[PDB]
Formats: sequence, structure tokens, C-alpha cells
Amino acid sequence: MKIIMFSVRDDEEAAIREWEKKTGVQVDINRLELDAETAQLTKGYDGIVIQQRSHISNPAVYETLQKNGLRQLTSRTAGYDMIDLEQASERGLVVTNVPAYSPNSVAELALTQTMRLIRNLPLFDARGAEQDFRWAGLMAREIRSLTVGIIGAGRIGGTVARLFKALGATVIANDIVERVELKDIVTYVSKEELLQAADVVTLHVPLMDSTTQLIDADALALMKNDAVLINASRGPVVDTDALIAALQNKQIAGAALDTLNGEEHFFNQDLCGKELPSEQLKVLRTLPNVLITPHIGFYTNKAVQNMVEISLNDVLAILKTGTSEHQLNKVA
Amino acid sequence: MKIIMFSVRDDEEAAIREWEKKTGVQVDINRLELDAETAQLTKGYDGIVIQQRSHISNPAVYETLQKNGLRQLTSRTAGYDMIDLEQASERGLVVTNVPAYSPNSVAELALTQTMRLIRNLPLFDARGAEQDFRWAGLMAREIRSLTVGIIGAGRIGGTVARLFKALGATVIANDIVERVELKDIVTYVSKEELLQAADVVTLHVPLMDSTTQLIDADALALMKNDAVLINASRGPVVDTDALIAALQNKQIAGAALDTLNGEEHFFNQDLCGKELPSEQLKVLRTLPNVLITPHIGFYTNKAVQNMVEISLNDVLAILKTGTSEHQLNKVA
Ligand SMILES: NC(=O)c1ccc[n+]([C@@H]2O[C@H](COP(=O)([O-])OP(=O)(O)OC[C@H]3O[C@@H](n4cnc5c(N)ncnc54)[C@H](O)[C@@H]3O)[C@@H](O)[C@H]2O)c1
Ligand SMILES: NC(=O)c1ccc[n+]([C@@H]2O[C@H](COP(=O)([O-])OP(=O)(O)OC[C@H]3O[C@@H](n4cnc5c(N)ncnc54)[C@H](O)[C@@H]3O)[C@@H](O)[C@H]2O)c1
Repeated sequence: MKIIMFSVRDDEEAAIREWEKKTGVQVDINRLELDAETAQLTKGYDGIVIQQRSHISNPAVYETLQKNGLRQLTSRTAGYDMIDLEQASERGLVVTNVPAYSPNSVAELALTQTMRLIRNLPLFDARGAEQDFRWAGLMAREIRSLTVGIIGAGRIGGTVARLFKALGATVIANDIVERVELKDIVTYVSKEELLQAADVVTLHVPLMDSTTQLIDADALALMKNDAVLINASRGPVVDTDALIAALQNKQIAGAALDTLNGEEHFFNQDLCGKELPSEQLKVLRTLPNVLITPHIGFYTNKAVQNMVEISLNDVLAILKTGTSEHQLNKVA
Repeated sequence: MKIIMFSVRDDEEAAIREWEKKTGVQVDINRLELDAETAQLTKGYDGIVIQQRSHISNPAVYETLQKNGLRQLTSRTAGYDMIDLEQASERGLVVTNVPAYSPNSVAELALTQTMRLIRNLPLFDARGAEQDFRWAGLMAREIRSLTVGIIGAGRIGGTVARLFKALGATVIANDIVERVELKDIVTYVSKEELLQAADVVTLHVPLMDSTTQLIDADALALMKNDAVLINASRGPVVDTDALIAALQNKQIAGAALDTLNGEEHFFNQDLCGKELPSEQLKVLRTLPNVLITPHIGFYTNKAVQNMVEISLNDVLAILKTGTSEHQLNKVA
């Protein structure tokens, strides 16, 4: 038995071949995408796994698969928006995703980013660019003496607290629901209390109408002038404009942004001396106190492995059983 | 009682005054370093404490300090290097320092700078200045998925391990004496086992005829090619030409330096516009994967206040007691 995998990265390769071993299933990789040309490559295969943003329209695809008799179309990413569920449905194609990869990936990036700001490192690095090596006024703090606010103590949000609690810090959290598992880890508080008490605020909530622009300028108002803002979740959870405003005015210390508003038109593109599409991107990259990362929180050996492992196991289940825990569709 | 304090900084003032308040002992300050007419500066004062690099061999201070009634000379840093041993014990002058201030200051810097590197942040940042927002090739690693080598698991060395331990790292150490307190937290290995097994290699030893060039041409060629080195201890510890040759030739992946060869002559000075003393420093600033900080490991609220409290309670001891912990010398 064998699976074909598309659009495979060089960093995914280690993880696939570990799973090839484990299950004794043979998997074949290529660097293509799925289009009606390349669908013909499914010929000798019992199933397929893809990765891409490209919306796949042409019914010749779902036909061709069904014609070589694949019973599913699997995506290793969280998003399915490029697969047409109806089209899969009528072709006897069950389509699955991989929503949850290791919550540690993002977490340790929240940690790294935070520590840097805590040590005042971007300012050292600035001074030291010009060979001012003086340390005047840059005295920093120890984590045990910090109180870390977490909004959305989640799968991730929860992992984050656990990290910091372990480092010796003091962890408070704002959440609409309390987990008992976090009982010795966070003290639960209202958003208004957290913002007031917290040296570091880190946003782990999902992006909903509920949470969109949860950080509004009166929430930034509420924060300590020397406190920092860490957003690893989703760009729109934050008011990009109020952020900038607060920063300039020194309402808060600085920030780490892994995700920004309007990033679909910048992160993961070669902008090298093209022009920047976001006036905010342009204004934030000119702020000294602010770090930015291309929504790479996820991107780690163990996280890539999950997407590789899970997405493949979903392929097996559909084949042996006919059902996967991750399936988004029906057939007839 | 009253005590004169020297070379004081803005960061120290708040921590000092709190002590004055606490003990009712009056400490008068100044940004002066102790040299010559600074002798009588001790006039009304019953004790003196200093923070400086500049050495003092001249007896026209010591007799003054004897006559002015000062029974001691106390340093607020761990360094005693600038003090005379003959003149001290004979002039009526005891000499105490602070051997250890908060160990988490230094530990947490190496944890930060390590985490930064594990996450490929310098390469990401480098790309983001080009406005190249692509993440392809930058995959990072989880802490659990790493083996952290500690050379010198001492006060600081051992704090580092507990940390990386808590965050789930497999942690191995190298020391000439093994603490039982670390039996559970670490696995003791030899230097050559360590350099070969570990992804992160962090140095905690003191500068000694023994440790000087512990990381040498050979030690570096032993390390994983994907590994990183973190030197938070002392410049001489690493053979800096070898380190450069090794980053240059990609023998290791990156490095993080809080101390460098001959730092006394560059670190903590505004060299903006001036030429750099070490070609060693010149060259290291152009290597991508390398991170340099001006010996800011110690520098945090707790560690500063530690220095101040301790040193003054070393003085009030040698007055209200006649003896103190960290003193080394005899009498007339
Ligand atoms: N950094 C990356 O590369 C990327 C990858 C993984 C996760 N994502 C993001 O991180 C977040 C992940 O959420 P999750 O799967 O870890 O946990 P989760 O889905 O279990 O839910 C998160 C927590 O946030 C809480 N929250 C919801 N409403 C909020 C309310 N309005 N205010 C207070 N908090 C409430 C929820 O109760 C929940 O417990 C998402 O926003 C997701 O977009 C980032
Ligand atoms: N980064 C900063 O700003 C600054 C501030 C604090 C500490 N300092 C430095 O960090 C180090 C601190 O040492 P410490 O006080 O934390 O611990 P420590 O004084 O208790 O001793 C350190 C450990 O290193 C070990 N070591 C000694 N010889 C070495 C041998 N030759 N090879 C293997 N390891 C052996 C010792 O056994 C000891 O356990 C010093 O070098 C000091 O200079 C850095």
C-alpha cells in the first residue's frame, strides 16, 4: 500500500520517512501542486495528501481522482478552503484536514519573543549597531518577578501558562471558561484586571466576531506603560491602528507580532525592493521596540511532524475504516 | 553611622535608598570612581563601597582610609581584581566583595539568547530587513527535542540546567565536581561526549589558567554542525579566532556571546563613529548567526539590588560586628 504526497518541503522529509518506517506504508513525495494536469499522477496510489493555498476548481480533478479510485482528498494544513467539498462529495471523495498540531510550537515562540523584550534586547541591538555598547538605563527583569497575562488560556494558551509558571513567573489568565487542569498554574481574572496587573500580555484566543479587535485602544490604555504585548494568535484580534498609536505615545513598552492585519499580502513573499502593501507594516518596521515574525510560530520539527503523521493516519483510517476523525464532508 | 558609595548608577539609586530607609544608616552617593583626592571623600564616613574596573596600587589612599577611620574596602561586584592584598590587610583595611548575586540574571540571558537561536530568529530578522518575508528553510526545534550541554554547572551553570530541564530539555553537564543536587536534573558526561551529543553548548566556568581556551580549535570541530555555542561566562574561555574560523566554515550553526576577548577596552563605551579595537570584534559583527551583548547577563532589578544590599550588609557587619562573610585578609 502507498500514498502520494504533493508540494513537499525539504523539512517535511525527515518526518515522512519516519512514518514510512513505522507503519510500513510506502509514501512518495513531489514538489508539485494539485491541478487537473498533475491529478493524473495519482494512478498507482491508494490515496493522496496535499498542501497549498491555491483554490482547486476544475472538476477534472475530483473526477480523475475518483477515476483512479482514491476515496479521499487530505490536507496537512488547518485550512480546507482550497478543496471543494461538494465536488469531493459527489466523487466519493472524503476530504480531511489537520487542525491541531503541537501547541508547543507557537508557545515556545511566545516565550522566546517575550524574553527578548524582557531583557530589553532590541534596544541593546540598536545601540550596538552603532557601536554604542553602553548599558545605561537598560536594566531588565527576571521572570519570577514578572506576572504574565494570558488571554485565551487554551490548548496553546494553557501550554504557554505552564511554560512560564515552570520558569518561576506568576501566571494570571482571562478566559470565558476555566480548565481545572490549569488550577495550580493560572489564577483566573477579568480582562480588566489582567491588563492592569500584567507585565506581559499574550493573546491566545481564536479569531471570532466575538474576539475580533479584543485589544482596543482603551484596553491598551489600561496596560502598564512598561508592559509588552505578545500576539501570536491572529492579526485582527488586535487593533493594528491603536497598537501603533499606543506605541508612539509610549502607552506601552513594546511588542512581539507573529501575525499582523493584512498579512496575506506580505508574509511569505519576496518583498525585497518591491513596495510594502500595508502602511502599518511600514510604520511598525520603523518602531524600535517592536519585533515581527512571518507567522512562523508553528514552524518547528515536532509541529511539521504532526501534520505529516496525522494527515497520513487520516488517509489510512479512511481506507481501512471509511471514516476519519477529521473529515469535513459526506458523499451521497 | 554613615557610608560613602561610589560609581553609583541611576538603576542603583532606588535600591540603595530603600536600604538607608531600612537600616537608618546614611549612605551618600556619587558617580565618582575612587582615585586620589577621593581619599578624604571618606572623611566623615565610616565605610566605603566601590564599583569600578580601574586598579588601585597607591598607598596614599590606603593610609587616608586608615586615618579617616575606615576599617574595610568593599566591592559591589564579584570582581576583586582591582584591589591590593598587601596594603589592604596592613592598613586596617579588610576587603570584601559580592561573590554571587542573583544567578537567574545570567541563566535567563543564556536561556533567551539560546531560544532566539533555536528559533532561527536572526536569519528571520535578517530576511525581514530585506523585506523577504519567506519562511522556507528556517524550521526550528522544540525544547523537549533538544539536548542542552552545560559546561560548568555551578551556581549559574546549575540554574541554567534546571531551567532547560523544566522546559523539557534533555540536559547533560560537564564539571570537575558533581553536585548531588543535580543528580536528577542532569547527566554528567565528559567534555568530548558533551560537545558531540549537544545541540546547545553553554559555558558557565570562571576564568582560570585551566579554563582559558577550553573551547579551542578541537572542541569546536567536535560539535554538531547544526549546534550553537553560548558564552555567558568569560571572554578568554573561547579561542576566538577558532570560533570565527568555525562559524565562517559552518562547522557550527551560530553563537551567542555575552562576553568577548578584551572586552574591557570596548564594551560599555560609545564607540559610535570611532574604529573598533578588536579585528576580532570587527569580524564577528559581520557574521549572520552570531549575537553579541556587552556582558549584560548580570543586569536586572534583582541582581542589582542584590549587589547593593549584600555589599552594605558586608559593611555594617564589619562595623557592628567586626567581621563579614566575603572578607579575605588579616590584621596588623
Ligand atoms: N502562531 C501560529 O502560527 C498559529 C498556529 C496555531 C494557532 N494559531 C492561533 O492561536 C489560537 C489558537 O487557539 P487554540 O487552538 O490554541 O485554543 P482553543 O481553540 O482551545 O481556544 C482558545 C481559548 O481562547 C478562549 N477564548 C475564546 N473567546 C475569548 C474571549 N472572547 N476572551 C477571552 N478568551 C476567550 C477560549 O475559551 C479558549 O479556551 C488561534 O487564534 C489560532 O488562530 C496561531
Ligand atoms: N554574564 C555576566 O554578566 C557575568 C555575571 C555573573 C557571572 N559571570 C561569570 O559566570 C561564571 C560564573 O560562575 P558561577 O558563580 O555561576 O558558578 P561557580 O562559581 O559555583 O563555579 C562554576 C562551575 O564551573 C565549574 N568549573 C571550574 N573549572 C571548570 C573546569 N576547568 N572545566 C569544567 N568546568 C569547571 C566549577 O566546578 C563550578 O561548579 C564566571 O565565569 C563569571 O565570570 C558572568
